Amino acid sequence: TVPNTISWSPQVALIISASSLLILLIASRSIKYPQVGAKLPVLGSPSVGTFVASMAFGHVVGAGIVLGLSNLGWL
Amino acid sequence: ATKFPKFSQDLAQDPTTRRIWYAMATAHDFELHDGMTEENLYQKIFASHFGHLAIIFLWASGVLFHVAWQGNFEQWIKDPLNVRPIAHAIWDAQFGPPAIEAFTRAGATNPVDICYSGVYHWWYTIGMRTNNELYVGAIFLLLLAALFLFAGWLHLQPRYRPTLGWFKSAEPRLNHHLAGLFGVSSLAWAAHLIHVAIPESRGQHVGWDNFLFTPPHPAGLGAFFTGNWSAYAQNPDTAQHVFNSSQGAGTAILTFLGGFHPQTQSLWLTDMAHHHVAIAVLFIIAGHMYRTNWGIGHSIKEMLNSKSFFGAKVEGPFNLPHQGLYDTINNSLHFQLSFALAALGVASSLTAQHMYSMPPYAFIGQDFTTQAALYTHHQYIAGFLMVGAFSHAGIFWIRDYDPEQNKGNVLDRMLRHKEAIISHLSWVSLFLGFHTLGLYVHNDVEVAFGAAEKQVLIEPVFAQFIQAAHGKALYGFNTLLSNPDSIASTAWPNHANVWLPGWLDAVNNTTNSLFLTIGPGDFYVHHAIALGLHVTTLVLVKGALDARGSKLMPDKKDFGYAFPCDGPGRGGTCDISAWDASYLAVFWMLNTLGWVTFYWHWKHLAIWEGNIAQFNESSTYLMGWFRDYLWLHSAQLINGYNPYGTNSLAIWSWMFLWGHLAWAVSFMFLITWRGYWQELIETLVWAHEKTPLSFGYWRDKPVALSIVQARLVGLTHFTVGYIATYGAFLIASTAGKFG
Amino acid sequence: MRGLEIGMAHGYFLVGPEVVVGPLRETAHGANLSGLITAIYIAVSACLGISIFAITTFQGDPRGAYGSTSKDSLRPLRNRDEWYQLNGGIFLGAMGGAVFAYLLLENFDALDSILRGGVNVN
Amino acid sequence: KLNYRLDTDPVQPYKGDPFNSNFSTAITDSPLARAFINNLPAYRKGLTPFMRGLEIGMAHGYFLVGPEVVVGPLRETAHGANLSGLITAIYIAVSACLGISIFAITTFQGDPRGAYGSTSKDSLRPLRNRDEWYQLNGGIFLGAMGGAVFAYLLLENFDALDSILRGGVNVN
Amino acid sequence: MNISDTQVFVALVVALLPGLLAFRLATELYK
Amino acid sequence: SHTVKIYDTCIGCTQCVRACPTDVLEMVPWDGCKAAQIASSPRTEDCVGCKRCETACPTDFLSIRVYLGAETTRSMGLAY
Amino acid sequence: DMTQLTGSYAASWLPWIMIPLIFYILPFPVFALIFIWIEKEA
Ligand code: F6C
Ligand code: F6C
Ligand code: CLA
Ligand code: CLA
Ligand code: CLA
Ligand SMILES: CC1=C(/C=C/C(C)=C/C=C/C(C)=C/C=C/C=C(C)/C=C/C=C(C)/C=C/C2=C(C)CCCC2(C)C)C(C)(C)CCC1
Ligand SMILES: CC1=C(/C=C/C(C)=C/C=C/C(C)=C/C=C/C=C(C)/C=C/C=C(C)/C=C/C2=C(C)CCCC2(C)C)C(C)(C)CCC1
Ligand SMILES: CC1=C(C/C=C(\C)CCC[C@H](C)CCC[C@H](C)CCCC(C)C)C(=O)c2ccccc2C1=O
Ligand SMILES: [Ca+2]
Ligand SMILES: [Ca+2]
Repeated sequence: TVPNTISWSPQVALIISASSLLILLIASRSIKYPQVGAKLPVLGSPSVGTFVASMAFGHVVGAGIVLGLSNLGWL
Repeated sequence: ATKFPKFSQDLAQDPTTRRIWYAMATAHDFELHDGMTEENLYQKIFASHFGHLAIIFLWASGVLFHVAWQGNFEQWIKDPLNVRPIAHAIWDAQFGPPAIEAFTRAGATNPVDICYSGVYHWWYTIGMRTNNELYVGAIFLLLLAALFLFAGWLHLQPRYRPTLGWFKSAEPRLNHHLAGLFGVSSLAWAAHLIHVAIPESRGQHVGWDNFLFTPPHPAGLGAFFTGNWSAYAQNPDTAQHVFNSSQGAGTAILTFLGGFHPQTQSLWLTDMAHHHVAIAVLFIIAGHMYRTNWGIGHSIKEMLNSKSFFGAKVEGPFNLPHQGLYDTINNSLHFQLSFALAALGVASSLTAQHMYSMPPYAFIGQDFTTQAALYTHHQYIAGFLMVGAFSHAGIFWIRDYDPEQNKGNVLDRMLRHKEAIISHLSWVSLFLGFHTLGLYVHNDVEVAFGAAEKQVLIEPVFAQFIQAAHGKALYGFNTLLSNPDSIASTAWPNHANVWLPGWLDAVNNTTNSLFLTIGPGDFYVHHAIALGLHVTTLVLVKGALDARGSKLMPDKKDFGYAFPCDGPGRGGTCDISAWDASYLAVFWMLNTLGWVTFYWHWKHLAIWEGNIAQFNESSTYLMGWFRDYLWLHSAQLINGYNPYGTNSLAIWSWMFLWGHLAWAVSFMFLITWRGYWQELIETLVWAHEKTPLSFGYWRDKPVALSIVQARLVGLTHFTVGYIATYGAFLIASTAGKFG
Repeated sequence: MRGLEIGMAHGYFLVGPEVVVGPLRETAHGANLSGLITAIYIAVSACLGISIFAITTFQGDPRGAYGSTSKDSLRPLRNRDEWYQLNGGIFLGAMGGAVFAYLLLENFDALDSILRGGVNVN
Repeated sequence: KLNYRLDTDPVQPYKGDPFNSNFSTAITDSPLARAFINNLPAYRKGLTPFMRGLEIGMAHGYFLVGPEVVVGPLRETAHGANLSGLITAIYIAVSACLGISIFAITTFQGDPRGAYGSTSKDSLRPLRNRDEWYQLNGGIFLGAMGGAVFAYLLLENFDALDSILRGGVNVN
Repeated sequence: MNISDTQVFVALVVALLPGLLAFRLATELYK
Repeated sequence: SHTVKIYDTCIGCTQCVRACPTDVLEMVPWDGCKAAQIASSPRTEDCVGCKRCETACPTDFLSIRVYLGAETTRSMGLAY
Repeated sequence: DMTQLTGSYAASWLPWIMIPLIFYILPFPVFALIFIWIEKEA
């Protein structure tokens, strides 16, 4: 059977936003070279490259989580 | 000198056979090893614990593999009440055809042993259904044992050897073992019960291939996060539910029905799941009590050393000085081992007492031999654990206790009124023994003279009152749970007594082991059990408290835990060490557990016969025990092989003798002492030296076994004979007489 | 040579007991095989014992009767190499004697005809 | 600036000599590998050369019978297959012992060439005397013949041994 | 239906790893 | 070998030396007691551990103590 | 038949070989190894 994919709803927006936000906190405190290049609070004051990388990885991880849950009926 | 033992130069220079023997007896006493430091001691203990865990996992893997390979698990599933579970196959190339025919049974085409450990019922209850699942579990346990062996090796490497401070950090260890080792493990087991065991008991297959997308409950996890927890208790299994099928099956995952499942006569799986959920929550909460790294939390040393009760001056908790104890336990591995062994013994006793009355496994209550074997096994293990707890308490007294760091605290006070403690224990033991034995022999004489009515038959009214308070209406008492109008039965403020219907149904059922009816014989045997417990405690406590010294030997602490004697001077000092007290107490532990298991087995044999009156009328005099329990039930056991042929009991028949042999052998080690054998060995040495063609010659000079070694060997033979004889009798009298 | 003679004698007589009163005594061939196997097993165990005795006894100055200063006339093999030569002789002689007894017992009918002149009929 | 880091090297030079064409590895220098190899009959301390050859011969003669019994050209019949396996072991062992004899004849003339010279320090080749090689050969031949016959006798008696190991001899 | 020949052989092969690791741990503890 | 120790409560009664079956003890000059002598154990290598000296000692508690230790050929009392 | 030891389980020859090996073939070599270990001079 074709794995289930759910229609767009505020819950998938929450999953993607939370994944991007949590990655933003972790990356600015864990990656080897943050604050490299141009600069953009509670964060570690990440650079432009760090922030864009966090958002891109938030989309990558968030998409995997959204399809992963929707496949299994929310795991 | 020899290289072996590596850990003792004193033994390595010994030119006699003793060097070998002691090398085995002191190998695991790491503290006495040459050049031993505390940090190395802790690291070696940690690695040894890894090894022991690996051994346990390998044992479980072997049990699973042999059941999956040679057992009849799948056939037993289809009819647990009439199929004999198979432990493993028999390969004894010196059997005759009659033995092969006798041991070929339980639907097998080859000789097999009948499993009595109850693992079939346990695996059936937790959702295992196929031999492939058992094989996968065995492979996984092999891998887990390999992982733990690798961890043990790794934590001995220089970079991974933990420091002494890591081993001495009590608070984080307590937090992690309460919240994670106890709480998280219980939560994971509840998860396994909810996700796997209950659906399998309802005829639905859940495994690693489909558990990710098969919700255990229709309401899903949304009911838990919203707070609609009651949805998990809705629609429980009906009273007509058939195990391992959807007929009469409910959908609830966490109920509190109580009592027993009507068909399996065992505890509800949903009840067990909710139990483990609650236990996990409680232990996770408890695992946050102590301060580790964030300021919050109690400090055990501060609590023990505290002397102020909200401003008022107190000597300590309950106005008792507990100061200095934190360092006493923290620096004494024997003290911690004493608590560990005592707790494990109490837990094993509780397991034995609660598993027969409240069977947790489907149909395990109808496997009489399995029930008897499990009860006896766990009770004997509990007795051994208690003996070990007190032995290591004595070892702590000798090795780890120093008076100045414990001046004034409760331990010092106990050491200071040890005389009163021991004398009062002796008084209790004397009273119990005198009156119990006197009443027994009075009843024996009266029954022998045809006057059974003249027996003194004291009713156990207190225990009967407790049973009535628990809901047993047989005795006519109308108190608490046996009174439907009682404040306890109604629970007037809330009426949340959702256990009471099922619990009362189980209590008042006449075909189970939940609060068995008791009479004068139960009273007398319970007082005999109390006598045994008090005498064993007296021996162990007298050994522990006198370990440091007595009037006969004021300087005992300077001679160690285990030494033979202090010579024939001052009247003679045989068996004066605390080790000798533990040696003596093992005999009383064996006697007490023998009484306990005799009582349990005879009562349950009478129940299973349909001849409860035999136990009721015969247990009040000792000739009844001798005749109607031992002599009456030994017939099938001793007829396992005879001049007319053999049957499946032959092994037990042989082992029954084997134990009787080992027991007899122990007497030789316990009655005859060393010097006789030393002189005989000297004569044999002369004989060998003067005989031609005997080119052999000893490299270690043959000597008689030492005094302590002889006591230990005799005790080992005695215990092995005791256990083998009683186990053979138990299995033969229950299995050859029932299913 | 000492080991060879001792082995021949011992392996020769060790075959008999299982041949006569063993559990395969109901049939001749099985009984003879069981006797030969028992002799082989006993001799191999004894030779392993001799080997480990030589290994453990002769380290440095041997303890007891095999030391340099010992004067035990009943134990004359004072060197490890003598013990190994003796063990080799013992093993070979024991195997040979066991096989000789096994061959004699396997051919019991032929040997009985031999010792009664029954082979002279034709 | 130059850090060979030999002190932390898991693989060390063999026996402390970096120029002996060898390494200290798990195969060559681990405690288990050294214990196993040095206690084989070829290297066991104190063994006489004849006793070395005996143990080696018994082991090799025993297993050399097997291959022709199972996949040989006489495998169709039990008795024929066992005879062919015994003969094959005898032929191989006798040929090997002939090679050992002529090795001793040619190697030990004057000061032997190569690893068997007086100044050689080959620890893997300790039999430095001609008489040791002949004692070894006598043990090899007698051991191989005995081991081959032992395997032959067990295979000849496979039916009896199968009943033996299954308890079938206890019927009567 | 009990396990097959292949499963028994696989279990025997797998059990080699805990055996070797146990030997390693025993030799390390003997140190 | 066993260890034989003599404490300052010795009264120099010479009984332990007389009781020893292997001549481990001897009397040496001393000033701590009226007898002006004290027991000594210069030859503890010959001590078998019989504890006859402890039996013979009249002081309370014992002025001479024997602690069994590593066993040798002569401490086990072996004639072979 | 019930006149001999047999096995309906997979690889029934395995007990046939392992019982002798563990119980009366290997134990004597193991005892010899232990004896060598415990008698070695320092
Ligand atoms: C080593 C070597 C040696 C030798 C040689 O060389 C010997 C010899 C003798 C003579 C002289 C005499 C006679 C003989 C008979 O009859 O008896 C025996 C039997 C048998 C069988 C013994 C045995 C023999 C050998 C040991 C054999 C071996 C072989 C095997 C098989 C091995 C195996 C190995 C494996 C590894 C296991 C004797 C005797 C006596 N023993 Mg005496 N030994 C010895 C050893 C030993 C040990 C270990 C011990 C401990 C247990 C003892 C003990 C004893 C006693 C109790 C007595 C008595 O009584 C006797 C008498 O004195 O009289 C009089 N002893 N020696
Ligand atoms: C238990 C127990 C017991 C038993 C069981 O029951 C027995 C048995 C038995 C039986 C199987 C027989 C028989 C078989 C008939 O009858 O038939 C055949 C014959 C023939 C074939 C014969 C023919 C003729 C021949 C060949 C001759 C001989 C030769 C020689 C050896 C040489 C000599 C050299 C110099 C001069 C010495 C016998 C004989 C015996 N023996 Mg008996 N064992 C016993 C013991 C013993 C002891 C201790 C001693 C000592 C040491 C002994 C010695 C001996 C000798 C020498 C002998 C021989 O001549 C043999 C024969 O091997 O053979 C082949 N046992 N083995
Ligand atoms: C977790 C449990 C546990 C642990 C870690 C220990 C640990 C220790 N105990 Mg202890 N003990 C325990 C439980 C435990 N015990 C119990 C339950 C009892 C009551 C029976 C005792 C009774 C006891 C005594 C009386 C003594 C110790 C001693 C010791 C210390 C040295 C061990 C020794 O003598 O060398 C290793 C010892 C052995 C290997 C003993 C040989 C085996 C015995 C004879 C059993 C016979 C074997 C039997 C036939 C089959 C068993 C199974 C088989 C596989 C072996 C060591 C710290 C000794 C000590 O500290 O000396 C001052 C000491 O004197 N213990
Ligand atoms: C059948 C066997 C048996 C019996 C009856 C006893 C009895 C006793 N043991 Mg005991 N014991 C035994 C075997 C036995 N042991 C064995 C095999 C060992 C292992 C070595 C031990 C190890 C042991 C230890 C280590 C301890 C005891 C203790 C006790 C006493 C506590 C129980 C008590 O006071 O009851 C009441 C007394 C009795 C039941 C004894 C019988 C009294 C008789 C029947 C009175 C008859 C009077 C009559 C006029 C006599 C006739 C005249 C006659 C003199 C000719 C008691 C005297 C403990 C103790 O002394 O505590 C105070 C203690 O510390 N025992
Ligand atoms: C501890 C677990 C354990 C136990 C007690 C047994 C017990 C038994 N097995 Mg067994 N077995 C096990 C695990 C176990 N098995 C595992 C995991 C496998 C798969 C590799 C096997 C595979 C197996 C086969 C193929 C056969 C047996 C057989 C037997 C029986 C005769 C003994 C024998 O030949 O051993 C043979 C054992 C092996 C081939 C491997 C055993 C591997 C285990 C894990 C080693 C355990 C070591 C132990 C934990 C360390 C002890 C420490 C010491 C202080 C006590 C006996 C009932 C025979 C049988 O059925 O006879 C009728 C037989 O032919 N077993
Ligand atoms: C003292 C005396 C006596 C005794 C004696 C005896 C005891 C004897 C024995 C004897 C014996 C017991 C003998 C035996 C012998 C043997 C032999 C003679 C053998 C031989 C062998 C052989 C010849 C072999 C060969 C072989 C080999 C080597 C290899 C290949 C195969 C074969 C087989 C060929 C009497 C009493 C009479 C009298 C008095 C005195
Ligand atoms: C390394 C190792 C291994 C391997 C092993 C092997 C490779 C083995 C082999 C083995 C073998 C391969 C063995 C064999 C043996 C043999 C024998 C034991 C023999 C004997 C013999 C005899 C006894 C003989 C006799 C005789 C003679 C001498 C003459 C006359 C005739 C007769 C026959 C009698 C394994 C993988 C497992 C594991 C890991 C480690
Ligand atoms: C019989 C006996 C002997 C003689 C027994 C001796 C010398 C021991 C003999 C043992 C033989 C040589 C081997 C027995 C081996 C066991 C069957 C199993 C041992 C298991 C371990 C090796 C693992 C004493 O020395 C003795 C000393 C003090 C009090 C009582 C006695 C006593 O009763
Ligand atoms: Ca003719
Ligand atoms: Ca027979």
